[PDB]
Amino acid sequence: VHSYGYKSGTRHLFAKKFRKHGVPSVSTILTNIKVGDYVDVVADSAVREGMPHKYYHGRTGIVWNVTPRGVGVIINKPVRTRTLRKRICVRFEHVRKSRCQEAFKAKEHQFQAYLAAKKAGKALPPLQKSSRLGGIVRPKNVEVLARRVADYEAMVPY
Amino acid sequence: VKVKSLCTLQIPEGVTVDVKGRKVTVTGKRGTLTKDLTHLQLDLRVDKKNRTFTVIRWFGSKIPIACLNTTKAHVQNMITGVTKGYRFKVRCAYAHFPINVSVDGQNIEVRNFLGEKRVRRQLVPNTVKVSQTDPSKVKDEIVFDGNDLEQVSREAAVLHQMCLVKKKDIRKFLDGIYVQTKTNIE
Amino acid sequence: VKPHLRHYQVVGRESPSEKNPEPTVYKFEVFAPNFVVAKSRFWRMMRVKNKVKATHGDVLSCKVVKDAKLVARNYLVDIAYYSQRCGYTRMVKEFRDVSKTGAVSQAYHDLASRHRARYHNIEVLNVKSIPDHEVKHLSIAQYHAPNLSFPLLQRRTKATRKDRAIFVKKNTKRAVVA
RNA sequence: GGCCAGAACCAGCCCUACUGCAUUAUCCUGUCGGGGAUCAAAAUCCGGCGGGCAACGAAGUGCAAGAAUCUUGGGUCUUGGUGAAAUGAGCGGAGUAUUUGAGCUGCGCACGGCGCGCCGCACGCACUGGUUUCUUCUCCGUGAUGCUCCAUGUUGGCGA
RNA sequence: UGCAAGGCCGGAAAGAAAAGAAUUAGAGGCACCAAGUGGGCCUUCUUCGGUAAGCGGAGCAGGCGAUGCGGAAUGAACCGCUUAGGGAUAUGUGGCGUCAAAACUUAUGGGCUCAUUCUCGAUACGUGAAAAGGGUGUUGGUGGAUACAGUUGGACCCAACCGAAUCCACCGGCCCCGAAAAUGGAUGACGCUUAAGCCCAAUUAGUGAUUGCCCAUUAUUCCUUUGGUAAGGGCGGAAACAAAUGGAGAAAGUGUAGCCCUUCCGAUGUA
RNA sequence: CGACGUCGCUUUUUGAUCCUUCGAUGUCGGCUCUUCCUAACCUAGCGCCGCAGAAGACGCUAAGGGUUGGAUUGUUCACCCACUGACAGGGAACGUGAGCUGGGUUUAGACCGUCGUGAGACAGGUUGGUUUUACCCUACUUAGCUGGAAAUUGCGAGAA
Ligand SMILES: CC(=O)O[C@@H]1[C@@H](O)CN[C@@H]1Cc1ccc(OCC(=O)N[C@@H](CCCCN)C(=O)O)cc1
Ligand SMILES: [K+]
Ligand SMILES: [K+]
Ligand SMILES: [K+]
Ligand SMILES: [K+]
Ligand SMILES: [K+]
Ligand SMILES: [K+]
Ligand SMILES: [K+]
Ligand SMILES: [K+]
Ligand SMILES: [K+]
Ligand SMILES: [K+]
Ligand SMILES: [K+]
Ligand SMILES: [K+]
Ligand SMILES: [K+]
Ligand SMILES: [Mg+2]
Ligand SMILES: [Mg+2]
Ligand SMILES: [Mg+2]
Ligand SMILES: [Mg+2]
Ligand SMILES: [Mg+2]
Ligand SMILES: [Mg+2]
Ligand SMILES: [Mg+2]
Ligand SMILES: [Mg+2]
Ligand SMILES: [Mg+2]
Ligand SMILES: [Mg+2]
Ligand SMILES: [Mg+2]
Ligand SMILES: [Mg+2]
Ligand SMILES: [Mg+2]
Ligand SMILES: [Mg+2]
Ligand SMILES: [Mg+2]
Ligand SMILES: [Mg+2]
Ligand SMILES: [Mg+2]
Ligand SMILES: [Mg+2]
Ligand SMILES: [Mg+2]
Ligand SMILES: [Mg+2]
Ligand SMILES: [Mg+2]
Ligand SMILES: [Mg+2]
Ligand SMILES: [Mg+2]
Ligand SMILES: [Mg+2]
Ligand SMILES: [Mg+2]
Ligand SMILES: [Mg+2]
Ligand SMILES: [Mg+2]
Ligand code: NA
Ligand code: NA
Ligand code: NA
Ligand code: NA
Ligand code: NA
Ligand code: NA
Ligand code: NA
Ligand code: NA
Ligand code: NA
Ligand code: NA
Repeated sequence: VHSYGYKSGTRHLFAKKFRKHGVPSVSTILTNIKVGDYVDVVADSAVREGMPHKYYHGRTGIVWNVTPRGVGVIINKPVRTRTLRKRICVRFEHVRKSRCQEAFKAKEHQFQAYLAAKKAGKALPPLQKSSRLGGIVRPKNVEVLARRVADYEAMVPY
Repeated sequence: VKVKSLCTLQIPEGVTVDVKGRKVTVTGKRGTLTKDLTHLQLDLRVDKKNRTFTVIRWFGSKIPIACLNTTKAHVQNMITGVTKGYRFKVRCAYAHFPINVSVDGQNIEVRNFLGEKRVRRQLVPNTVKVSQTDPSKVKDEIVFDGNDLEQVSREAAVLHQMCLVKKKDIRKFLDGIYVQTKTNIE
Repeated sequence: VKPHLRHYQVVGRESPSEKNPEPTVYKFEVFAPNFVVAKSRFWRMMRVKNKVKATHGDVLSCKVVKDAKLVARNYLVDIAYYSQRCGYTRMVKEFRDVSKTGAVSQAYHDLASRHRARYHNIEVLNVKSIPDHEVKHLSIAQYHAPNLSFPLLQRRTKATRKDRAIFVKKNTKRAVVA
């Protein structure tokens, strides 16, 4: 019956998308991974060397170790009553730089830019107003919402 | 429901119709008749000046409305009972064995029906007059006379039901005492 | 008794956005026990007709429409109901009532008793007061008679609650136990 | 009397009475035209036009904050008391006023027709604006030199 | 002077703005040493084998086991609610004809139903009793056709008298037939049919507004007990005061008749 | 009456399961005796027929009454002989073993055939093989004594 190997139950998981097959591109090779970076572990099915286990597909963690052809990632791993910090050894082709902190980094750089403009006599952008407030609505087009006999005839097939 | 449904009947010159709590009495010549209709729950009225009998059903569905044309037929039947009477002529039909019917006073005895040795006896109520016609005029005829249609029949029916062929083909063996003419006395 | 349904006019639209800076405003007619059910029925029509969700729209008004003065009238109610066996069944029925809400409340009790239809399976299409000469049903047209009268028969007249008794003398009004 | 019962009052709770603001128009009227049915009408019904409050015991519509003190509600055998510190708009002293709402209004600004400044403004915001026509009571006050518990009514019945 | 890494020295810090722009009965982490378990079972949804099973096997989650209480007559598991021991007031599920508390059989609400020997119906779970098929039983829809019509009567397969509404197909609601088992028996029993049945809808009823009523080990509140991951105050005897004729106490405290007082929260449970 | 399809009912058959019982619920049949069911064989009524009569087929209401004697077999079944109006089908712990019987099943002795090297095994055949207890409580059957309407009491008072 069902067996438990390294690649068991990975028929659709370790498969390339339709018309998106092929070995990884040049921009993957030129991407710089550093220790301390957040990375997504997504197995490339065309490489089949340094591949992560099926659990770590879709998991993201920080890089703890960089090696000539490989990357070390620390991944959380809920085991019974606690989560373990697991260090997986994969090739560089199975990791992507993570945009998980992109919105937070953009928020930090907005604050410094706002601070600089505020300290030195500059025009800050106007504050956004809530859309949930009230007001007077002047409707250009007003229609009658009602059920018609045509609605019931339409829904009958054949 | 229908708010008001009614039936109208015309009363002839010599007959009087009285209603009192759904109890109808019809008195013409040759007798008087009574009907207890307290099971019907209708509004019966008599207009003496215009000589008309009306029955009304207020706020009725189909079932109570069917009972006002039944009432109109019943009261009509008493009108033609105490004006003209009811006469039922009943004939005995046989293939081989003559059916000997003997009518005494209010008593009917039937013998030799299909050769049987059992005598069938029927006692006619005093409100129905039973007679045997002259065999010279017409052969094997018995006549029931009375004012009540429901009573003149049910004597002709009881006579018919007692001469029923048993354990034989009924399509063959057509012997019996069947009612032929339903007419009036006058 | 006063009707259990109220005449509501719910007015609403989809919230203005970049795709729809000036959305269409829709006026909806519903007969509901309260305005919370009225708004629920308004957003059910908006979703299944105009593809607008209650979470992406706003309500401009949910007021009650005032009844006309009480006059004995004939009301044409265009109504529909859903059953699993037959699907959608749309009927036009005539009612004798004094108000639009009373006629529609009567039509809801009528569809419940005769067709076992509940409120949320029923859709009212139109209610209007029609003249006597446009009435098709004989059961409604029998009340147009210029001189219409009838006796009150088979009536169970209960006593005033204060004056009701348990045991009463047979042919008197005296109360033995009360 | 440490027993039984009834009424008084206190404090706290728990119930009821007493209601204002907004809303209406698919509405209310009158009149013309149609349409309707009658013995003849009227009405139900559809249109144009003129006015509008179906009117606060109008509406079964949204929200209600109304000091049970004025203006002696009820219950507490569902609490504890009889003033052994009563913190009260309720106790005690003063005073006959202030202010907070409703009317009515000033200027400016917001807001709404129409357009780059005229009209309106239901009466919003600031002057905690102006008037006082009516509607309200407002102002002071008692530490524990009590660490803790217990101990203070009235009227009968029963108990000499 | 670039990249990588370990630091050092400074800077800035809405301590995270505004756009719907979180919330928390949110003290985080770390050990040590031990017990009972290691037959389970049942449900809403997903689900495999089997004709199925009160059958065997799984997924997420609740529950019973381990737990009564209030309800569905009865029932380990359904429904309500979960449990210190007492009161009052409100509820929940379920009810308001009697049994049996509540509509002493409520309304100044609307429809439908008649069921002759397992005797209509009033069974959520509970299939914890029913199908295909049928009904000119009644009362509602939809689409057509006819209308001096349809039906009688006279004349001869066909139109004239007659004087009004008829009939064709198809869908529902309730009721009926389908509908046969062994002790006498079961809407719980009686009984109920201007229901005390079914669907819908109210709360003293077109009058003037938005809480009819009855039942909990639940909710609110009051009294008392008990234990806190409990929170605080007092504890240097203020002064004065014999009997015959205001009193007593006041412990620096885990646990006592608890040092005393105030306050808040929890309280069931098999192994 | 009813192919191809299709919808059901029953629990008098087998299967499936493994809920109760392994400090024990006596395990087949027959005899005996009672009772219940109806899917009705005869008996009472009645429809319908390819219903002339006679005999019969199909169906309805109805379980009040009845439903035998034997050869072979432990047999339930099966089969035949005979009578009859008819010799229907079933349940009650596959009703009924402190009611019987013990033919069968079902130990220990022994024979056979097949199987096994063997001891031994065979829903294969054969022959022989302990059937215990009521005096208890109910239930039934008869047989006695005897109070009691506030069903013992209240004095609590109702006349077919
Ligand atoms: C009092 C008591 O124990 O009754 C228990 C309760 O659980 C209920 N029934 C149990 C007794 C019982 C009765 C009949 C049985 O059927 C016969 C059978 O199959 N085998 C026989 C043959 C044994 C000898 C072979 N060497 C047998 O075992 O008796 C089976 C078991
Ligand atoms: K005294
Ligand atoms: K299972
Ligand atoms: K209570
Ligand atoms: K009713
Ligand atoms: K059917
Ligand atoms: K029908
Ligand atoms: K304590
Ligand atoms: K045994
Ligand atoms: K024998
Ligand atoms: K017979
Ligand atoms: K047994
Ligand atoms: K035996
Ligand atoms: K043997
Ligand atoms: Mg898959
Ligand atoms: Mg994939
Ligand atoms: Mg014959
Ligand atoms: Mg008025
Ligand atoms: Mg004062
Ligand atoms: Mg174990
Ligand atoms: Mg219970
Ligand atoms: Mg009662
Ligand atoms: Mg039940
Ligand atoms: Mg019964
Ligand atoms: Mg019950
Ligand atoms: Mg405990
Ligand atoms: Mg077949
Ligand atoms: Mg099992
Ligand atoms: Mg034993
Ligand atoms: Mg035992
Ligand atoms: Mg036994
Ligand atoms: Mg039968
Ligand atoms: Mg019989
Ligand atoms: Mg018998
Ligand atoms: Mg013998
Ligand atoms: Mg059996
Ligand atoms: Mg025995
Ligand atoms: Mg024995
Ligand atoms: Mg033997
Ligand atoms: Mg041997
Ligand atoms: Mg021997
Ligand atoms: Na009537
Ligand atoms: Na069960
Ligand atoms: Na429980
Ligand atoms: Na101590
Ligand atoms: Na406590
Ligand atoms: Na079985
Ligand atoms: Na078993
Ligand atoms: Na033997
Ligand atoms: Na033997
Ligand atoms: Na004995």
